[PDB]
Amino acid sequence: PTINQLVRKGREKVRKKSKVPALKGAPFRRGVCTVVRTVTPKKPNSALRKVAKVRLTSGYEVTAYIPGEGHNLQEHSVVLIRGGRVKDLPGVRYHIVRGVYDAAGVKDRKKSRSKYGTKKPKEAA
Amino acid sequence: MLTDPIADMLTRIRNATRVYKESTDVPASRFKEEILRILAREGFIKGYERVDVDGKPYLRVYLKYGPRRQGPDPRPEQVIHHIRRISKPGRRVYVGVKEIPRVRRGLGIAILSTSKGVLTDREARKLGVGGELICEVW
RNA sequence: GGAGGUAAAAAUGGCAAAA
RNA sequence: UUCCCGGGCCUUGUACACACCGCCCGUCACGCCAUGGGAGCGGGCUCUACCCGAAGUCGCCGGGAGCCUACGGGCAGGCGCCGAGGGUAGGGCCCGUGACUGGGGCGAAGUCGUAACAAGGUAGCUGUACCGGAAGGUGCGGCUGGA
RNA sequence: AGCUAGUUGGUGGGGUAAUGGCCCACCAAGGCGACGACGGGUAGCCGGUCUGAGAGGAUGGCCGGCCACAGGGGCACUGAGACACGGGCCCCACUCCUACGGGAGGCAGCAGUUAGGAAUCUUCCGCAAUGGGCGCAAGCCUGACGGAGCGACGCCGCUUGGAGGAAGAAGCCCUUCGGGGUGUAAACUCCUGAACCCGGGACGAAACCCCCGACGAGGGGACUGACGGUACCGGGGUAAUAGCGCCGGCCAACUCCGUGCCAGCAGCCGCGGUAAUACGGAGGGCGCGAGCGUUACCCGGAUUCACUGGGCGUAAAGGGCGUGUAGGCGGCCUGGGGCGUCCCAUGUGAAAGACCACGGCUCAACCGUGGGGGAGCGUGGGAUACGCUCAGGCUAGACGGUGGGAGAGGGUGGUGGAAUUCCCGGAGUAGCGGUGAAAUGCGCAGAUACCGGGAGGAACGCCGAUGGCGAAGGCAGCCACCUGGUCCACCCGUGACGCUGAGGCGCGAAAGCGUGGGGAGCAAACCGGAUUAGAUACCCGGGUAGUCCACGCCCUAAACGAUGCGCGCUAGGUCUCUGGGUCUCCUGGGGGCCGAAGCUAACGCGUUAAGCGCGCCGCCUGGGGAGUACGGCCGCAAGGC
Ligand SMILES: NC[C@@H]1O[C@H](O[C@H]2[C@@H](O)[C@H](O[C@@H]3[C@@H](O)[C@H](N)C[C@H](N)[C@H]3O[C@H]3O[C@H](CO)[C@@H](O)[C@H](O)[C@H]3N)O[C@@H]2CO)[C@H](N)[C@@H](O)[C@@H]1O
Ligand SMILES: [Mg+2]
Ligand SMILES: [Mg+2]
Ligand SMILES: [Mg+2]
Ligand SMILES: [Mg+2]
Ligand SMILES: [Mg+2]
Ligand SMILES: [Mg+2]
Ligand SMILES: [Mg+2]
Ligand SMILES: [Mg+2]
Ligand SMILES: [Mg+2]
Ligand SMILES: [Mg+2]
Ligand SMILES: [Mg+2]
Ligand SMILES: [Mg+2]
Ligand SMILES: [Mg+2]
Ligand SMILES: [Mg+2]
Ligand SMILES: [Mg+2]
Ligand SMILES: [Mg+2]
Ligand SMILES: [Mg+2]
Ligand SMILES: [Mg+2]
Ligand SMILES: [Mg+2]
Ligand SMILES: [Mg+2]
Ligand SMILES: [Mg+2]
Ligand SMILES: [Mg+2]
Ligand SMILES: [Mg+2]
Ligand SMILES: [Mg+2]
Ligand SMILES: [Mg+2]
Ligand SMILES: [Mg+2]
Ligand SMILES: [Mg+2]
Ligand SMILES: [Mg+2]
Ligand SMILES: [Mg+2]
Ligand SMILES: [Mg+2]
Ligand SMILES: [Mg+2]
Ligand SMILES: [Mg+2]
Ligand SMILES: [Mg+2]
Ligand SMILES: [Mg+2]
Ligand SMILES: [Mg+2]
Ligand SMILES: [Mg+2]
Ligand SMILES: [Mg+2]
Ligand SMILES: [Mg+2]
Ligand SMILES: [Mg+2]
Ligand SMILES: [Mg+2]
Ligand SMILES: [Mg+2]
Ligand SMILES: [Mg+2]
Ligand SMILES: [Mg+2]
Ligand SMILES: [Mg+2]
Ligand SMILES: [Mg+2]
Ligand SMILES: [Mg+2]
Ligand SMILES: [Mg+2]
Ligand SMILES: [Mg+2]
Ligand SMILES: [Mg+2]
Ligand SMILES: [Mg+2]
Ligand SMILES: [Mg+2]
Ligand SMILES: [Mg+2]
Ligand SMILES: [Mg+2]
Ligand SMILES: [Mg+2]
Ligand SMILES: [Mg+2]
Ligand SMILES: [Mg+2]
Ligand SMILES: [Mg+2]
Repeated sequence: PTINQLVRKGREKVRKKSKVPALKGAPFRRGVCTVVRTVTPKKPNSALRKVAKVRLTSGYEVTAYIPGEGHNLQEHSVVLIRGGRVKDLPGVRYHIVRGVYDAAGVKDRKKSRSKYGTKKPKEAA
Repeated sequence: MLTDPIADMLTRIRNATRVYKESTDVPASRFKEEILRILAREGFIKGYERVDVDGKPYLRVYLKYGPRRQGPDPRPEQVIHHIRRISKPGRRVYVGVKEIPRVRRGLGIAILSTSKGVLTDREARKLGVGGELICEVW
């Protein structure tokens, strides 16, 4: 455009949108479980991913993904929200941390224990 | 209507260098004649003279080129590779002595109009004046 | 010899996939 | 050698390229989500007009009536304007909610048809108008993104 | 998109330390706004901080400067100073004590609680330092401060040994079993010595005070340390925690087993459905280390908001076209000013931070000193090339004059023929139309085909073209009137009058709407007859609005050259339309094809640019949802912006 149009209209900034509405963008958010179930994936895959709708402290109600192998989630379990979405799951844009709440960590996990909240085992090794 | 007689003149030269014409007639004004004086000092042209066309004064500028290269596309190397007006009338550009560009790391020339006449980047840095940066040539 | 210039027919093919 | 089946060369068109046994459009059925309309209901902020209006500054009175150390003075006190705030009534914005409803997005293989892409078997697209379960069809005019 | 009652100005008062509608009476009717008032949302602002090559983008946590609040709101008193955090009065909310009538309180001070939350500490020591209030002083107060404690929260420093050591133990992993890998790694042998035990032990402290000198200068003397017996110094002395992420590509590091689109991984592309270096485990390896990852946010990459530094023929994007307001921009010459602009000096730009040197903690982090400049803004002085302004002048831009030239340019009125349909007369028969083929339909009530006459509407064959005209949509028989635009010659007059153009304004095919007129042909809808599985379609026979006129609306488009307007510049060849000439040929405008240089991603453009430049406007920023919904304006409605 011309120089004179730049002092009239000006340049517009992008002003991006948060993919995570976690109330001021807090890193974590406590919530209580209400349902614990499985949801079929998108068209290029097929499995049964374990999910849970959670009623956080902000008054909303969203779906979260349960990672790992095996868990302990019921209709009345407290849990912590991580953040990050699942590509094959529609409407699921949050993750569940494991280890310190009524949601335990993946037991019999040996490689990545920081994620999936498994504590250090000592079996003479 | 000639919104910019200076930038038009710079393109009357650019339309001639790409076809290797002997000369080009541009309209006359003393400010653009003063630009041709600096253009002959650094050696981009062979000169100019005040000619008369249809009773009106024009400036017949004698262009300068390189030697005929060997191999395909025997067009000689341009003496003037790039030339364009900086201080356009829609966007005036005024600079001091500290804000003078290193045109082609000094291999080029930055012509500018100052209070002590129209000079180039070297002598304007020596005199220490600065002003309206007209054009860059390299 | 440069233009204007000839239709009776007949639908469909599960999703996803190699250096 | 006009026609059916297969094949070779040249060319044209193409949205096809596990390549027409290709692709792809729309309605309907199911599930989830967000959003608009909606008899209305609720909430927050704000504006206007009036009624009441505490403290207090300021302005009169200080008298049939008080206290005061100098008194054609002071203090208490009475009144008046303004006034936080409360109320009554009507509006302006925003938000939540509501039976029901309109279209939309998403969801590996459900139904109905063949619209487009090969002259897609009615050249296609288009602005408008009318009709039809639906892609769509047709009328008038226009475009080459077709001969 | 309009706002304004103390709203804007005046006069006189009130009030203040002080100007002021700050407040009050009277008068005038003004003030603000696309340069974005008014309203809505959000937010303390800065030095600086983070990023970035830079320009910029983001941010305002610690420290420092300014403002504003002390549960919410108002108000004054005191006083140099307050509308006052630990002062006063009153209302609301809340807590507590009551003998019930009326009282007490205000952590956003230091700690500590509760509640919220992903999450943030000690109800510690001391006035020894520095600083503050009071006091002549002695001295008192100081949760300011100096310190200590909690927390890998961040940066920095250090440890978990070091040197030897097998042709290379055991375990474990892979194996084409011959071997290869962990791996000098361990064990083992020397040496050093974190932690710990013992002794010593501070700097921060010198003044205020006292003595001589006059309680002055000057000199001398004494007292005091929370941190803390802590740092540190000397002697002795122990082999003394390693963990986290990754290993398909981006991206550095591969083999085995398990599982079989299950379980599962995932930031993007994507892996898994029987032999997976992408899942799970094991071995090995790579990266980093008291840390390693993850999630959330900011900048980068992103030249995907492009001033540096982008684009619009076909990828998203040129407004449908024109006229024109504000605005932006402006030809050649010469003077006056010096506003932009440039230079020199001066002042300011606090300090800290940042940059560079030298130092202090045994190094660094941290800290001390010193130096160097910013940008901006105020003042004085100078320069005048360019922009700006004033004045004189010019003609190449633009406009006019004289005389011609073409054209379906527009509006109004009149008119000509051919053809279709219908009516009438004649003559004339058994079929005509229709299709790919048939049927519906018309026809012995006399059809088709032929002749003659009449009515009525619409469109103008041949000329006619790859043609012309207009700004666009668009415009075609003929005549005349009214009228616009344009081209050439002469170079006569004016003399910079110029280009673009937000808003506004006018035009705007077809379809549609209103009122009236008209209706031959055609023809949405609709009804038949065929086709087909079905036909709401293609094909056929009928057929109403509409198509046509006058006036008023609607304002869309593949409104297309999918290319905005004006000007200057860069080889030509060739077809045609239309002026002028010393009409061979030259020269001016208009429509086309091919093509130099050049541009583009290619197709392609190429003096009718998509080339090289300048001025201005519109517009684009992944696809869908969607030109949808709400709000606003327009419209009779359909609907449009
Ligand atoms: N996706 C954009 C829109 O999709 C619409 O189409 C939507 C539906 O009409 C369409 O439905 C199709 C149906 O056409 C077709 N005949 C059968 C097919 N299984 C359906 O598919 C749908 O439904 C199945 C489950 O029933 C889902 O698992 C699947 O993801 C979904 N595509 O699937 C689409 C949703 O994915 C229209 N085409 C139009 O509005 C537009 O294209
Ligand atoms: Mg240099
Ligand atoms: Mg079917
Ligand atoms: Mg698949
Ligand atoms: Mg052959
Ligand atoms: Mg072929
Ligand atoms: Mg097919
Ligand atoms: Mg008296
Ligand atoms: Mg008296
Ligand atoms: Mg509602
Ligand atoms: Mg609602
Ligand atoms: Mg709904
Ligand atoms: Mg399914
Ligand atoms: Mg079709
Ligand atoms: Mg078809
Ligand atoms: Mg078709
Ligand atoms: Mg149509
Ligand atoms: Mg129809
Ligand atoms: Mg705030
Ligand atoms: Mg950058
Ligand atoms: Mg409080
Ligand atoms: Mg207090
Ligand atoms: Mg808590
Ligand atoms: Mg002290
Ligand atoms: Mg003191
Ligand atoms: Mg071994
Ligand atoms: Mg000491
Ligand atoms: Mg020692
Ligand atoms: Mg690698
Ligand atoms: Mg396997
Ligand atoms: Mg592997
Ligand atoms: Mg693995
Ligand atoms: Mg991986
Ligand atoms: Mg950027
Ligand atoms: Mg970024
Ligand atoms: Mg730019
Ligand atoms: Mg771009
Ligand atoms: Mg397209
Ligand atoms: Mg496009
Ligand atoms: Mg256009
Ligand atoms: Mg357009
Ligand atoms: Mg000028
Ligand atoms: Mg000046
Ligand atoms: Mg400073
Ligand atoms: Mg003049
Ligand atoms: Mg003349
Ligand atoms: Mg104009
Ligand atoms: Mg119209
Ligand atoms: Mg019409
Ligand atoms: Mg009508
Ligand atoms: Mg008909
Ligand atoms: Mg059929
Ligand atoms: Mg018909
Ligand atoms: Mg066109
Ligand atoms: Mg020409
Ligand atoms: Mg060409
Ligand atoms: Mg324009
Ligand atoms: Mg529309």
